[PDB]
Amino acid sequence: EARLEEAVNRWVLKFYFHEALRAFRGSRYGDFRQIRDIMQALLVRPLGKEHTVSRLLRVMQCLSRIEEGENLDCSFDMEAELTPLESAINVLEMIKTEFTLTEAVVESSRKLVKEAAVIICIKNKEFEKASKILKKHMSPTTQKLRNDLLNIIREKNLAHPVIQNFSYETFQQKMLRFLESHLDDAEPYLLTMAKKAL
Amino acid sequence: ARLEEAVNRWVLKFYFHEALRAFRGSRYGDFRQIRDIMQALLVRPLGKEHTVSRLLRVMQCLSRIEEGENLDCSFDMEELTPLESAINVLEMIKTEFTLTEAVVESSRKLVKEAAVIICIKNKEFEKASKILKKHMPTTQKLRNDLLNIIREKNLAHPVIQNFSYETFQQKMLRFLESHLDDAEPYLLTMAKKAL
Amino acid sequence: SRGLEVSHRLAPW
Amino acid sequence: SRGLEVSHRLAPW
Repeated sequence: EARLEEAVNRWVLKFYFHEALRAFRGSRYGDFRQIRDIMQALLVRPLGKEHTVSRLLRVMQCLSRIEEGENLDCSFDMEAELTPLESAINVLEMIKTEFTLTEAVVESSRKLVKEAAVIICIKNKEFEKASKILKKHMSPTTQKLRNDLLNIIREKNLAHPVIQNFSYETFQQKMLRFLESHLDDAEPYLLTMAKKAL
Repeated sequence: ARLEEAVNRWVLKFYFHEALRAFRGSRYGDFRQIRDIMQALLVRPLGKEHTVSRLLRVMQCLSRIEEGENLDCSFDMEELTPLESAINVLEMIKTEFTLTEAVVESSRKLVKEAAVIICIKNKEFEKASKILKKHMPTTQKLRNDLLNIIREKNLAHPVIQNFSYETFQQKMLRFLESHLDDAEPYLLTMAKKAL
Repeated sequence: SRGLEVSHRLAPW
Repeated sequence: SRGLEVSHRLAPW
């Protein structure tokens, strides 16, 4: 019941979380992935996990899924039948719960992820997947888009403005801004100590 | 050391310390987990020099020893059993810690003996033979006992029966730790302060 | 039950 | 050339 290794592990987790966000923000996704992998390895160790660690990890989960979102070959679900962005949708719901966010606050960002999930499948000519995603998650306000995407899928029209104008870079950076807006902007202890040490 | 490097170094050394501590208490499960964290760290800037290299050689040796009973796993690009890889790492430890042949010979002997015996216990007689040939005027009685054990497929021999992998791996740890500074890592010092 | 490395899994399987 | 994660590889391949 003791914080000793847990205390250091928390410091380490929060340090790499900070560095992962920093990397993602500078569009250094290679660095992000490397840091992600360190954090994955830490998860087996005692962290004294509570709601704040849980919150950090959900955000990290969502970003990791978004960073792999263009890679349809990979999966985060044991039911390895979900595209990365579909898993991202799932994590966003957990983020809504653990950050206690209103529907109004999350709706806009959920729409982006859903839009991206469908478009990425379309760009990869995975029309049946896009169709399933569109059905499952977009089945009132974004009617024009849902209908555009439905026609794009039916007609296999990758040439469409909706598809051609889509920027995954713009999308993922928008998601980071959203996710970061619900986090504390505190400098991690290890970084503070390193600055002191030089 | 630059900013991220400074932290990565503290992190690496903290887990190194914890890994040694886990190994020392026969908590090999904890050791493997910490090993995996340190492996993940290796892709990050560490400002690697000779003392980081030293720490990692020791960690490399222990990791191969901890997996030593598992002949199914491999540490080299192609064919080597874990303990054969441990032998290789030991030569690098000798170089990077600048050790005498005298100081490392007895420990090299232990690893060599263990490498052959583990193969024999798994009835991997051809592997044992190759290792015995490759790596073994002092260990005359032993390598002749091992040569005869392999030739006769004699699992019942006292040399085989009395072998204790726990005893072996703990002797290897004591040897490796004896060339390390036993300083408390910064992050642990900081944690004790905080708590 | 499965621990944090599974329930809060960061990297793909 | 391959970096530290390869040359000082800790985990089995």
